Amino acid sequence: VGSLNCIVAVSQNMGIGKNGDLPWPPLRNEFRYFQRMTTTSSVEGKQNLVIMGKKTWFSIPEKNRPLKGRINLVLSRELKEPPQGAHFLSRSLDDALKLTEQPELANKVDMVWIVGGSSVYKEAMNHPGHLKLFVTRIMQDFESDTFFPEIDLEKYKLLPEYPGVLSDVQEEKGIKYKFEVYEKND
Ligand SMILES: NC(=O)C1=CN([C@@H]2O[C@H](COP(=O)(O)OP(=O)(O)OC[C@H]3O[C@@H](n4cnc5c(N)ncnc54)[C@H](OP(=O)(O)O)[C@@H]3O)[C@@H](O)[C@H]2O)C=CC1
Ligand SMILES: [C]C1=NC([N])=NC([N])=C1[C]C1234B567B89%10B%11%12%13B85%14B%1158B%12%11%15B%139%12B%1061B%12%112C5%153B%14874
Repeated sequence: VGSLNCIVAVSQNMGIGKNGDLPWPPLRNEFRYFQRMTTTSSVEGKQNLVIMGKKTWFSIPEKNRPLKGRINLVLSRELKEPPQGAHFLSRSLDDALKLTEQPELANKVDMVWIVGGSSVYKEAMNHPGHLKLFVTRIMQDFESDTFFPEIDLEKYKLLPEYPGVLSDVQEEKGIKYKFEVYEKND
């Protein structure tokens, strides 16, 4: 796999989770952005792959698992088989990426999207090669118990814009946020 993508929503104090859920109230269009970005592929015959940790998997409501229209892969060192509803299980990101090139998935996967949590982001962000980070900056502090790792600006560049991503400040339920895209190349 020649490139990876991460996607996250983060508060001002770098929080991504609290008590197994989001630190802020649910933001519908922010969620719809996550859905659009991770689901959309114009390559006929293929789907995108979402990779996530075990806690992130169980944070998704049962009725919404697996994430529709995407191949769902869960990372765990302890499970022997995927959690019920998930399509695949791997012990590591690198193992996950090798799996996509074996016969079952060979001709089936377009984009790869890392969707959390902290440890999966940390690993992905240090993976060699081209990687983009789609980061929604929630422009307030929220009490959090799970945090997004620091973005290394020696490696990552804030892109000034990105096709299909809105540039202006957004607001839903009185909460301001903005969509950012970062990239590294080595
Ligand atoms: N705001 C946002 O964008 C997002 C928020 N969230 C929030 O974050 C929280 C969940 O995230 P977090 O607590 O960080 O947990 P994770 O989703 O990363 O799950 C942790 C578990 O996943 C497995 N795992 C994680 N990383 C790896 C690794 N790279 N290799 C192999 N296995 C791995 C391990 O399972 P095992 O013990 O079985 O080995 C580990 O104990 C929730 O509050 C959720 O709501 C989650 C995603 C994004
Ligand atoms: C709100 C959000 N927004 C962005 N831009 N990126 C994310 N990674 C998330 C966090 C999400 B959503 B969907 B489920 B649902 B649950 B699981 B899956 B995605 B993971 C958590 B919530």
